Amino acid sequence: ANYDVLKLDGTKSGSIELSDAVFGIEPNNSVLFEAINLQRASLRQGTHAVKNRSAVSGGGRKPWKQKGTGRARQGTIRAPQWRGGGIVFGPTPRSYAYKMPKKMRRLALRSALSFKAQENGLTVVDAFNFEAPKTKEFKNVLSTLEQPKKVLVVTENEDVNVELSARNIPGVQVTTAQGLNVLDITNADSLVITEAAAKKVEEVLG
Amino acid sequence: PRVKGGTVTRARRKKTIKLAKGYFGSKHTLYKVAKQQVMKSGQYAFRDRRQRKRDFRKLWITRINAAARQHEMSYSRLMNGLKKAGIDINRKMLSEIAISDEKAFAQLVTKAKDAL
Amino acid sequence: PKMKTHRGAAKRVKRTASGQLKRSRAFTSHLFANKSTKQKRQLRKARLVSKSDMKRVKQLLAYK
Amino acid sequence: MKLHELKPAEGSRKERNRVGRGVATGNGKTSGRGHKGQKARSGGGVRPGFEGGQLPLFRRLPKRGFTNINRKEYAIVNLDQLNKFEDGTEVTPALLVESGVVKNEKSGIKILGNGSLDKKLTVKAHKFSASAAEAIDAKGGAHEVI
RNA sequence: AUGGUAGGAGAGCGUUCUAAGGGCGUUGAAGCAUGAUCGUAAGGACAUGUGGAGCGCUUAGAAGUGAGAAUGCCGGUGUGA
RNA sequence: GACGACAUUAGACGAAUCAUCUGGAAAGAUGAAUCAAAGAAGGUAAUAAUCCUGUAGUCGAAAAUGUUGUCUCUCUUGAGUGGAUCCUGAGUACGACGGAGCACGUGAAAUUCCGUCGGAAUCUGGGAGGACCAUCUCCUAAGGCUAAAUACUCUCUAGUGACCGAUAGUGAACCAGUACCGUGAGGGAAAGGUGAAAAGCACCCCGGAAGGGGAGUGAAAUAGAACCUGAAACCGUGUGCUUACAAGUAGUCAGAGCCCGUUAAUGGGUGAUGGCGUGCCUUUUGUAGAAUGAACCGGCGAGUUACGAUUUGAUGCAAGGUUAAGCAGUAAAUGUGGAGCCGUAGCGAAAGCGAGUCUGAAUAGGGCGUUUAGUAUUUGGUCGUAGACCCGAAACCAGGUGAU
Repeated sequence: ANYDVLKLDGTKSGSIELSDAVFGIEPNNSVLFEAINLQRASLRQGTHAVKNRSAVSGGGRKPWKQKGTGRARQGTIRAPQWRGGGIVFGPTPRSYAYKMPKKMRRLALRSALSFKAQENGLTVVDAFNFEAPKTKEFKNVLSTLEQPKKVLVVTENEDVNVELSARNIPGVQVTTAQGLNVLDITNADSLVITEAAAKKVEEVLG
Repeated sequence: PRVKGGTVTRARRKKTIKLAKGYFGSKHTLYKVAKQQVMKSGQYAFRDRRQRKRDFRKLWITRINAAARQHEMSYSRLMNGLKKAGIDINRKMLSEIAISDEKAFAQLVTKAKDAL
Repeated sequence: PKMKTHRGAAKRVKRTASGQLKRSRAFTSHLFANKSTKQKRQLRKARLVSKSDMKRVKQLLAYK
Repeated sequence: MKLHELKPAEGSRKERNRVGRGVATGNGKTSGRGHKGQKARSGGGVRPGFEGGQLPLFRRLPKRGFTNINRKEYAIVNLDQLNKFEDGTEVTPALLVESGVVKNEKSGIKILGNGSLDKKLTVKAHKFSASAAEAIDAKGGAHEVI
């Protein structure tokens, strides 16, 4: 429940105490799957439609008479077995989102965090000091802390300079303590947090 | 996402066509008539795996009858006396002994005779 | 849409505690002079909807 | 977890039955419907409760009653629900709501006598049953009809 | 000890994407169409052609998902002198 | 009004990288790099977050002026008591008779129409409010009016996305409401697809078409106008290996001649003989037709939700239930959200009573209950409403076109 706060040169600046109610639970794989599935379905727009037999152009009249003379009996040239169309049960524009109870959602966020802290995937630094955006600077920082390819960095509220700095190293994503979702915590290979951020997420999840 | 039916229909039909090879006329070319024939030929072969055992037993018994009648015996008295003697060898084996080794067949014809 | 309650059945039936439907008795309400007095008072006790009928009429009173 | 090793809980998902896709599914040609008649047809079948012309069950039974449009219903609290309080505490309707024993005080609060009280307190509500007031005053304590 | 057009709870595949991971690929990589493998499957990893720049595998989710007939419709083709 | 920013809108300029080796080239393997508000995607004989470009920055012009904090004129500091007398709205409130709209089937009717009636009141005012008189709210109805926030998008316009990916959002991303059909209203197709570069066979040789040669920009013309390539099947057609006394659901189970082996090991076969022999199919007590319907390929051809109900995983999480809308957020997650919405108690037609209650004038029996488990729940088979598995009537109605 103690974690080393490093400096940006990566040496050491102290230790810190983080709750086991947040960062140290046994992670719940069912709630985690359920929340990942939920977020993936809230992202899709269901913007797909086809034309059914009453909305295909034309085709009002019966094409030959009912007792024909040697032909199958047909009713319009836009019936589904005709090549002009009329689709039977196609896609309809709809929404795919759904909800799930509030503190199942907090249980998922805890399982994601406590899985990060159990694979030694959690790095807490003290503050980022970026006074102008430089990706090259941030790249050297992520090299001094031995970070993998995919990394989520969590500030406290809004550093526009570390946002603009880290913004297109591929594999790096930058979030606020309030903007933590299960999908990018699970997607990252390691988590870097500032000092002020980890107290905030310990105080809204505990 | 539309899925269009591509390539899977043709694989499934083409292997039935390849099963029908050597068949007369439009049974080796056209899917529906070749399919009905391949169904029927699976059914036939299922039946004939069982009829084959009856056919070969029948042929062995006919050969044994011919072999036994050259020693003035029926098949039926021979098989009875062979049973009473205790001899337990097949009809496949008995028919092959009568073809190959005539002397040995005469030998066990004598054991079938005096056990009666 | 919400499914609609069959309003004619909801005037005639009442839901018990477990799940049943207590019901009113037919053959009441008219000519009793052809009846004995025993059958007059034994048509007064209420009864339940039978289970073969519940199979058929379950969805009609779902909101009751 | 990892996003490449996702796994649902066991027994929590199932594939749906797809009808009319060939013979070996067991739901192949007639698709579960049987052969002819009204229930084989599309959009077919008879509306619920209909029995073919024999008089339906909800026409052969009489209508009884009326519904009183302004009837009173009270939030019920029983005696074994009052033992979460401390002795001498004076329970009131707003305290019963705030403590979460009563969610929704409908037309008032009636105290009923089901459990055993086993405390001593003073209560204030709209209605009491007979047994409730007996068990409240019997332990020491007072009831007051707000 | 272990059949059922109607029955329940089953393990799976073609299209798509996430949501990923990991690959085959402009000394070539396809896919697709001709090849000995896998097979009850549905469905994929090494000789001709193709080109000549596009696909697989794994796990999970979503279905314009889901291909012998309907005197079916036709881009349609072609037969039967 | 100088009214103090329309947008700072036309817009346009305006990042920063890269070279080497093996097939045309690298954008495969080596070695490097990018400068801050861009560093973000995406289109170019080879896949440049650093060629076209945006994104960031720049200045920004017509009708523009955010449109304001003095904004000329100019405001309206309200002069408090009573209601005592006057005014407070006319064929009218006001109702009968036929009808309509109100959830409500016209009625016992609180709003509208036709026809007829008529006919009030004033400070002791009168008058009005889902049958009448006293209390409550209203008006000073009919006499009258007029506000914004409040609806909605052909395609307008520009800018964007598990989407249409072209039997397609479209009938039509090609010559499309065109060929064509019909007197007319009207009906209504097929056909889409270099570029590596026409470099499109100069040149040259035998018959008009078409060939055979060379030739070529040809990294490759069986890549020749069918450069979207380009496949299959039906059908072909010319070669061949084996195969010719008969009665046929054409196969299957029992074997002389000829072969020879991949993505490799009773491999791979090929083609001759005696026995035995009835469909996707459908519909049937029963069919294989003398019952139905049928060559090959395919768009390409038969299970959503508004949204409910009920029965079969995980939990806030179990004395327990919040969120629906809304708001803030990237069309997400999420956060917040009590003017707000199931269970913990049942019984009675109901008043009501309550671990009981109804019945009974009984507190009696007997019915229905009690003697713990649910949902903020959310999410995997069957029903309901939709028009609901698909295709198919004869016909009804409405609006039109037709006496060539």
